[PDB]
Amino acid sequence: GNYAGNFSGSSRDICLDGARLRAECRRGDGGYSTSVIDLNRYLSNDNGHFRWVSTATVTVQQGDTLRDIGRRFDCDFHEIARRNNIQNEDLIYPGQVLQVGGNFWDSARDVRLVDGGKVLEAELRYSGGWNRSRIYLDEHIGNRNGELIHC
Ligand SMILES: CC(=O)N[C@@H]1[C@@H](O)[C@H](O[C@@H]2O[C@H](CO)[C@@H](O[C@@H]3O[C@H](CO)[C@@H](O[C@@H]4O[C@H](CO)[C@@H](O)[C@H](O)[C@H]4NC(C)=O)[C@H](O)[C@H]3NC(C)=O)[C@H](O)[C@H]2NC(C)=O)[C@@H](CO)O[C@H]1O
Repeated sequence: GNYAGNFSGSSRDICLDGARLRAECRRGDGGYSTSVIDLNRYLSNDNGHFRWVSTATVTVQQGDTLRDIGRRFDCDFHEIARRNNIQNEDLIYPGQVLQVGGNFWDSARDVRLVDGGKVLEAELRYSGGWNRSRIYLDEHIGNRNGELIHC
């Protein structure tokens, strides 16, 4: 079915201010706002590929594996491991607090909007070089009463 975001139908002059997405957004009342959303909070660089992963923490439960958590959050468990300085990817412990999500900007270059502001593209660092990647921002960026929000 539809994307959940669809900000682009109700927004114009879509711009990037570094990792921050800015637009003139329509408000319920016929007026306009200028709103910004920090895309570095919502997009990860998943070994060379844009992935929607919200900056968050996850507490390990008994029986979890890094693969399962990888699957639950859609991301390379190898990077979860490095980012959280995990000595052995097969050893995690209940109550362990793992940082996940965001942070694409730190390993991106040539970042720009294409397709009338609907698509973000970048060269993203991977284990072996730089990969060109694009992501449809309407998937998860929405306009609620003139504010850009993740949904
Ligand atoms: C990348 C990936 O996903 N790899 C998978 C492997 O992880 C998985 O093997 C299983 O992995 C889990 C999670 O690490 C593991 O469970 C952990 O096991 C250790 C014991 O070795 C427990 O350690 C103890 O914890 C308690 C407190 O919580 C301490 O008091 C105690 O001292 C610790 N013991 C030691 C020796 O230090 C962890 O608590 C426990 N963690 C969780 C989250 O339950 C399983 O034992 C692994 N299972 C097997 C069969 O090896 C592998 C197979 O499932 O699959 C890979 O894909």
